[PDB]
Amino acid sequence: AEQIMRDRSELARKGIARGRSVVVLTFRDGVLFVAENPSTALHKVSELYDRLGFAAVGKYNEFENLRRAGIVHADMRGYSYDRRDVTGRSLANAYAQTLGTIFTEQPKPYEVEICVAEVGRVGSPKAPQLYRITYDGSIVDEQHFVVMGGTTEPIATAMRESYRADLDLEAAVGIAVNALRQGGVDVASLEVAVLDQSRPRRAFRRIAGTALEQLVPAE
Amino acid sequence: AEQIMRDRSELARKGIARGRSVVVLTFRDGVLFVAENPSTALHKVSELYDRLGFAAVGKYNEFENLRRAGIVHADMRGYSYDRRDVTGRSLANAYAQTLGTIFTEQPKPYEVEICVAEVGRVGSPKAPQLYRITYDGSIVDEQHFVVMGGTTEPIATAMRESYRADLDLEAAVGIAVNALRQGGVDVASLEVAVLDQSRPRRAFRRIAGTALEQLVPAE
Amino acid sequence: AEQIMRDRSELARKGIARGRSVVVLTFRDGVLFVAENPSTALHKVSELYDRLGFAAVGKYNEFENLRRAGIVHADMRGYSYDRRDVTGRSLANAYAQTLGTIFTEQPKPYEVEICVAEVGRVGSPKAPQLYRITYDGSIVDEQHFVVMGGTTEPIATAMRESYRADLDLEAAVGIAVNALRQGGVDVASLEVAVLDQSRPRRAFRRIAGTALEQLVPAE
Amino acid sequence: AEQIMRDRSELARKGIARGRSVVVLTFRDGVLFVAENPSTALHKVSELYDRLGFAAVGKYNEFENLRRAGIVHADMRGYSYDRRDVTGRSLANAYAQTLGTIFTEQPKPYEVEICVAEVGRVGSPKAPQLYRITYDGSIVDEQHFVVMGGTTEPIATAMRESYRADLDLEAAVGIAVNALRQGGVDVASLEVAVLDQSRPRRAFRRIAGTALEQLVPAE
Amino acid sequence: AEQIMRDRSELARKGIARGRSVVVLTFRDGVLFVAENPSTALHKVSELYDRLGFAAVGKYNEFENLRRAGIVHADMRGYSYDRRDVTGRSLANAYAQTLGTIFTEQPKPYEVEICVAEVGRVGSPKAPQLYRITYDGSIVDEQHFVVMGGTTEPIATAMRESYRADLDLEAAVGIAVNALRQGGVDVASLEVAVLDQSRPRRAFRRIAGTALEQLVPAE
Amino acid sequence: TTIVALTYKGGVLLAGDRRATQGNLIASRDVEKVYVTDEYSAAGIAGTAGIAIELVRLFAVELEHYEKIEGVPLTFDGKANRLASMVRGNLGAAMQGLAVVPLLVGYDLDADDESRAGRIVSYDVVGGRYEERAGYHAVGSGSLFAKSALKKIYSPDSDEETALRAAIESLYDAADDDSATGGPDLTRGIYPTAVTITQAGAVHVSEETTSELARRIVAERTEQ
Amino acid sequence: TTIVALTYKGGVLLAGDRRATQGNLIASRDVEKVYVTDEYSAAGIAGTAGIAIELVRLFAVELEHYEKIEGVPLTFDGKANRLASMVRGNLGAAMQGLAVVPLLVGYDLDADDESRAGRIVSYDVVGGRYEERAGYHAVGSGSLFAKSALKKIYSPDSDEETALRAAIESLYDAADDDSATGGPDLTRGIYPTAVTITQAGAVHVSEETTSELARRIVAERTEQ
Amino acid sequence: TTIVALTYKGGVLLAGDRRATQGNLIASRDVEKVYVTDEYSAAGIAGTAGIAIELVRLFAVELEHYEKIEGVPLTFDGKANRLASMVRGNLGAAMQGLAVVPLLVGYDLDADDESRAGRIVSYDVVGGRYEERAGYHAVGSGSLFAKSALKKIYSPDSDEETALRAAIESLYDAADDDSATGGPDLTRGIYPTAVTITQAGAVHVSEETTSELARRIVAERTEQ
Amino acid sequence: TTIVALTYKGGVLLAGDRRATQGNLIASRDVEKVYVTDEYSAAGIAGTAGIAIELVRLFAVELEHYEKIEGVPLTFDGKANRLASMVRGNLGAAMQGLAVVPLLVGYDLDADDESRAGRIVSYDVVGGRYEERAGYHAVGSGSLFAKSALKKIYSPDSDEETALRAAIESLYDAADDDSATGGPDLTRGIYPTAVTITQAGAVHVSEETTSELARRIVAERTEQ
Repeated sequence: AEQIMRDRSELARKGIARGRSVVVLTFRDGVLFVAENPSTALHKVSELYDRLGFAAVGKYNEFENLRRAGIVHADMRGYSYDRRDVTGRSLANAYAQTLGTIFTEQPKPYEVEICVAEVGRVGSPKAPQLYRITYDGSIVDEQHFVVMGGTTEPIATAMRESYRADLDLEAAVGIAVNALRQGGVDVASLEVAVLDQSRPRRAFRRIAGTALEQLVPAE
Repeated sequence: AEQIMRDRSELARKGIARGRSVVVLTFRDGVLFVAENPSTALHKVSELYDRLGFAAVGKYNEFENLRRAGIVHADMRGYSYDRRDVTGRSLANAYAQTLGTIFTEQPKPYEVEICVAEVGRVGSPKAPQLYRITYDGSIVDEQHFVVMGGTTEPIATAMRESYRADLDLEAAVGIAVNALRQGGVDVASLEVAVLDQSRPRRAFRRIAGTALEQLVPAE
Repeated sequence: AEQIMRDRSELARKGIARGRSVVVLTFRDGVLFVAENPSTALHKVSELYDRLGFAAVGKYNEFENLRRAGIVHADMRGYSYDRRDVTGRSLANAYAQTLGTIFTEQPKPYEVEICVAEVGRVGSPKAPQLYRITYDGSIVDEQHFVVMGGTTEPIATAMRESYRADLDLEAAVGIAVNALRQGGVDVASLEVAVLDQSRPRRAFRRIAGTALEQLVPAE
Repeated sequence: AEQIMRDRSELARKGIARGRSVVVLTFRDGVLFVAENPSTALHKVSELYDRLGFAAVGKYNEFENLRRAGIVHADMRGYSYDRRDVTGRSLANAYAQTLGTIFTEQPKPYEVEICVAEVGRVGSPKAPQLYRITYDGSIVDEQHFVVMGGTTEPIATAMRESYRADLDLEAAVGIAVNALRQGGVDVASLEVAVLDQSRPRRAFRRIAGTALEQLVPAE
Repeated sequence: AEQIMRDRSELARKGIARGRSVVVLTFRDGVLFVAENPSTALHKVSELYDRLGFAAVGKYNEFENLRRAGIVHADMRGYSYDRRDVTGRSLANAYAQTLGTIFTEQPKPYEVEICVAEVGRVGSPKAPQLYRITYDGSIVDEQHFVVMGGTTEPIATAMRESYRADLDLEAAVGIAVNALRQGGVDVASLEVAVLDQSRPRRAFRRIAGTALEQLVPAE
Repeated sequence: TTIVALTYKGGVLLAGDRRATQGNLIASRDVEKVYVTDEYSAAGIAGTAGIAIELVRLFAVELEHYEKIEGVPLTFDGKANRLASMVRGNLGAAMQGLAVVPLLVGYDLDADDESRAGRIVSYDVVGGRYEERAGYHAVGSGSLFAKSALKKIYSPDSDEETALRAAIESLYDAADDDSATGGPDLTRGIYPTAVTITQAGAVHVSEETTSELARRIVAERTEQ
Repeated sequence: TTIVALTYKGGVLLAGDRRATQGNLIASRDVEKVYVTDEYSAAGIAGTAGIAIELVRLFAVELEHYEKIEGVPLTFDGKANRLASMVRGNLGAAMQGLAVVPLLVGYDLDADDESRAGRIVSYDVVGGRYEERAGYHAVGSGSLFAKSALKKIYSPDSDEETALRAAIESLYDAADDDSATGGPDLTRGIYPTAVTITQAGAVHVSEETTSELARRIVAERTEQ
Repeated sequence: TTIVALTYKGGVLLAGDRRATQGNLIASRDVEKVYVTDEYSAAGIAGTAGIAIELVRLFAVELEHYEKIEGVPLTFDGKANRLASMVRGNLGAAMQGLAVVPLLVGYDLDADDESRAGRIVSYDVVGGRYEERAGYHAVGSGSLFAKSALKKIYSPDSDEETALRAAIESLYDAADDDSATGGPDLTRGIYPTAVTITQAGAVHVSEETTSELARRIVAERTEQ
Repeated sequence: TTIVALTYKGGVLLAGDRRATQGNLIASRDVEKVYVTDEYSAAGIAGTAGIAIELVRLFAVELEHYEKIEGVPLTFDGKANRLASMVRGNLGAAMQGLAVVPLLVGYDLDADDESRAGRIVSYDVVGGRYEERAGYHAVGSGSLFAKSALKKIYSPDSDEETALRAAIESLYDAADDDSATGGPDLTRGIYPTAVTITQAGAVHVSEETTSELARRIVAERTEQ
């Protein structure tokens, strides 16, 4: 009985530790997403709503599924009420509820870990917020950074030490890229995007090659 | 057969003893909620209805689920009849029924413990009431205080000794904060709120930092 | 196969023997309910219909559930026909049917034991009737008294010896209170009520503190 | 596979052998029912229809259930056609079908044994008929007598020897009462009734105390 | 997997071999049914349709069920089209389909064996046909005789040797009765009927005592 | 159609005519409109015979089914509530022209005054039920006339013989003014039917008693 | 259409005409309207032939199905109740113009008086069933005339030969006043059909007997 | 019909007439239109008696069921909201002519001013509920007249005796101008019924008090 | 009915009359048509009182339920969209004559210009919602007159006292030309009700202030 959940938990943990990593952090302009991903067709980072961003690690088909559900959920709430009533906390709670049910009722738990990032409105002085939801429905709020996928401990501590508030875009990218190197590679072959608070409505924006070139520090 | 429920019970008990604690008590103004919670985004204490309060320990996604159900249940009964027909006993019985069914039919019991607090109407001289519902559908009524989460025994006895009727707000907070220290930390980093009977309709109110500052005694 | 029901039966029996006791008996005015219960908010004795009373032992959430079903069942039959067509035998048979099905189909049997008491109509010279339904759907009719919960044998024999017809209210209470002491405490901290046949319609009535004071004999 | 039904069969057989007995026989006036039953509130014998009688042994809640179904079935057929189209054989076949299905599909077989008795119409010279249906759907027709419940062998042989056609009511009762004594008590504390063919429509009739007094022979 | 069907098959085979036997054969007038059955209320042989007959062995409640289904099936087809479109082969195939599904999906296979007999139309010179369907959905067509129930081998060989075409009614009965004696009793206490082709529409006819008397040879 | 119900010392009774018409045409001369519904109750029905006769038949079955299942018969009020439920279940048909309305009588075993245990309950097309307590009541096309006759010839707490006579007379007056009711047919020997219910139960009045009562009223009227 | 039912010493009979019309136009000259429904019963039908003929056919099947399943045939009353159920199940169609009404007869094996075991049951469009017991009855457009003729020429407890003659005569009178019934066609040799039921069962009257009876009535009438 | 509700010092009361009409014809002389719905509340109903009486009966059951399940009775407002729900659930029938409208009164245990705990709530056909607070109110065909009479003879905070008299008088004025209401019948001794609710609960006014009050109003009017 | 909404410096307000009519007959003199729906919003309703009052009640519950579940109140626009959804859900009833139309006002906490955070939103019977932004608006049978009065006496960005006066005056003009609205009743001391919403929230205007404002308008008009 208690052993069932024991095993289910291990299957998920191992599957996630077997995959690559992702780093999400708070800086001067809003939120930065730095994920290890060799592909440019299949993503691990995505826009959720006006001021919400999504990032995940684990089994693709499973978090891609949760990514879509999130977009559906956000678009719908915005329509039933007002776009501004769509909150990051609301989506985070929904993912927690969903993953929790899957971990208990489904044939196999989802080998996934998810992060929801929210930035304030154009004017608002509100500091960005991050939420992390795990395969068993656990959820925590982080106000500085989140690390998930593969062997996190080394990458986490690195970040824990190289993190500073109000970081420059170039600095923030460096902080993440170097922390990613403390794991185990790590060239301009990764997925990057930001939740730019300066933007009027849709804050999500991806950072392409040429622009990424001048941000990723050499080793 | 009898072993199944044996194991199911242990899974829940351990999961709860593994989490933090919460103290709910009766005092001069009504009811006080003191819960150990580092987060200010995710809560463990909440308003239920006009004169009802909610507090829980255990797995978040699961009691957050029961919290919402409770609000739905209360709002609905108030609408079908009158707001004043919504009672704390009624909700407690509903939680008992629900948790009992989950403990018997669901794949995994809910690793949760819940407390429902009710204060009398503005004028009424009626003494506040507390109910505690456990993961297996057990329910007990307490008229002084309730302790749940983590290792309770030491915190309970502490309360059992430092409890007095008609306590001042500052005193009541101290009683709880010190009792919480008998477990195992415990700074102005916890969730606090009250069910203020003096209020006209909605008696639930949270106590923020600055105000909490001048209530939590030093060690 | 035969072992399944063997275990299921033990789980229920033990759970009931682990709880407190209740004594139901026939006397001069109708029926008396004396149940060991420290709480005044959560009951184990209740009115069913005009001339019907309910008492149970075991797991609360489970018999409270059966208590409500009984009220629903009685009110409905009275409405479809006439109040006077609602009989104690009819409800007893329903409980037997229900508990029997739960014991065979549900994931866990109900750790409950139930007693239905019926008193005659205002004029009628008919002697009160008692029914007892157990967790496996067994049902027996008793015309003098019923004992259930905890270790019954000692309490039963005590009653078996101290029982007499046409007992006075004060006498009947003594008979029960003393028989309850033969188990294992037992102060004016228990649930008491009666099915007063002298009453026009609703015969059920609870006996509060002050009135109970002058009925419960000292040790 | 074949062992499953093996065990299921034993559970039922033992449960029935553990209970009391019943004797049903054919005599001068029609059919006589003599069942061991200390209660006068809960029956094991009952009217089915105009010329049909019912008797069962085993678990009460289960055969009481089959008793009601039988009444429903009989009343319905009589209404859809004519009362005279309701036959004993038709009900017997229905019970066989039902018990057979329960023994194969239900979680637990019914610990029951049933007897359906039919007497001819007022004028008709047709000899009464008896049917016996067991827990596994077996069914046999008996034209003299049927014995079921507890240890039958000794009671059967006794009957087998003391049975004679065209028996007087008083004689028939004796035959049954004495045969019941060959088991293992057996005073005027048992359930008795007859299917009196002389009656116009409803042939079923119970035999109360005073009348039973002068029929049950002393030992 | 392959062992499941192995056991299921044995349960059925043994149950059938444990019962009595039946012999169905082709003769001068059409088809003859000779079944070992002490009862005159419960049958094992029955009319199906105008020119179709039914005979079975095994568990009564189960083949009686299949007997009714067959009648329903035949009557319905005759109505949807024409009575003459109802064929023995059609019913046989249906029984095969049905028994096959039960043997694979039901909790317990049907301990049954069935025979469908068809005789030609009044004028037609067509020779009668017999079909045998077993518990696992197997089906074979026999043009001379069929033996089922109990220990068949000895009865079969007996028939195999004493069978001759164009047998007289009295001869055919003897052939069957003697063959039945080669098993293991066998007096004028058995169920007999025929499918008389000379008849206009309904060819099925039972042979009562007096008439059977002068057909069953002595030993 | 006309069905009348009368209360008397012993208990209650029901009597009804035998005619059935399809417009102006006479369709039946021997319709049975009064049925014993159980040991202590009976019911008469007016309206679409198709539905009415089988409805009262189902009612009887339902009452006996209750008793066999519970081991105890229903209260009189309980029997009335059940009939109401059945009438209510026919509202649909009634709104399409197939309406039926029963008149229920019974000897209330749970009645205090044993000389007044006789009861009369009338119904609505919507299922409503009403205690009469006026001594008598009637239903059907001729009910208006029967009630006005009874208002003059009825005697409270009379004996059975007297009540039976007043009943057949009220039915006679009904057939006298309503062609849809139809009086005694001395030509074929067909007369209204009746049922009496008392401490001893519900009994069918013999056709010899109905015949006698009919001949009498006819003679009293023929005598100018 | 006209279908008549007559009771006599031995048992009962049914006889019906052969015409079918679509408005004023004649659509059929050989319709079979009387069917043996089982060993001891028969039924005639009036109304939408489409529905009627297959309905009586299903009825027959249902009766035989009951017997094969239960091993015992239904009571006559049981057979009548079943027909009622089928008529009731056609109420929908009837309300749209596709109505059908049967007439049921049978030799009641469970009857006391074996000389009066013959029974006649008529039906409603709503499913009602009614015992006739007047000796005869009729259904269809010409039933009015047939019944009025029978009221004069019918003899209770007569023999089969007499009953058969009165039946064909009543049908003759029906075709004489109702163009929708149609009498004997001596031109094509087509006559009403009939079924007689007695202790021995239900039998189809030979067309030689019907022919003979028709020729006779025609001759009696032709003789002014 | 006319049902009136009056507020007074102690508590509140309800009084209603006894008539039932089917068009112009009088169908009943003893209808009970006021029912005690629980310890501290009562309700009167106007409209299709079939539905109304059983609806108020179900209401009573529902209130007691709530108390037995929750161990606490409902708030007065809660009771009113429940009645509204039941009225709302009858909108369908109301749109087909089977409308019913109740008038609810009660002694509010949760009321501040214990001398003004008496309350009156009127309803809509759509389920709306309305606080009256004018001292009185009425429903039914005669309500118009009863209210206009009360507007002149009603005294706020009067005693029970005074309130009861004004109530029967307003009902008298109603029967005087509305043939569908019907006043005191000194001939059969049948008078309006009433219920009073106070700190002590809801009580049925004795028919001796109603009789007395009726005789009085009649006398005051007879005296020109 | 007439409900008016006005914008002013501090925030917004709502005021409504107290009358209810059933045709020409006056059915109520104290109807409450303006409700505080939450801390910073209020709504007035015109149409079938049965449905309207409970609808605005449900709206209030829904807004508070959202806040307790999400821990954050809805945007003003979000509150408006929800009301629209409820109006849309009543289209069915509206098409049968039971229509209701609300008028929503609120102090937009997310508004830039804090002196112009007051908003007015009107609705359709189909659920449409519309930003008013003209300073005022009205709904109900008398709205036409109230708006034309306001078009002359309304002053943008006035203070609360001024806005409240213009509101009661427009309602006065409405009752002056629309018998279905009903003005101040100095006889019973019953006046229009109002709610004001500002940075501090939604407050119920005291009946002493409404009384005062009413007396004033009456005096200004009485003074020819």
